[PDB]
Amino acid sequence: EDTEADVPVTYGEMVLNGANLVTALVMGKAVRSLDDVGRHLLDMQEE
Amino acid sequence: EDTEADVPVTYGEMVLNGANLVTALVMGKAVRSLDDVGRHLLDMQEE
Repeated sequence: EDTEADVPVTYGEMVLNGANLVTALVMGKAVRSLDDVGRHLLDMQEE
Repeated sequence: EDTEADVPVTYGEMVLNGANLVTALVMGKAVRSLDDVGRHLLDMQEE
């Protein structure tokens, strides 16, 4: 026995807030964690 | 009634910038001027 004691965590989530809305009700594809990808898609081409 | 005044500049520009470009390759979606129509439809979302 290591112990009888545990440290879990609480929930995670994602809600359609920033541009995920616009990509769902105008476009069809809605990227999970879009804006962190969407910036970095504007970041890689200048490296 | 001759010699009028028109635009010499050829008519404007559509570029697939970060509004389009993110939606372009990731979902395959394209919206002409996604800037305002994303903005306005985010604001009418909050009325």
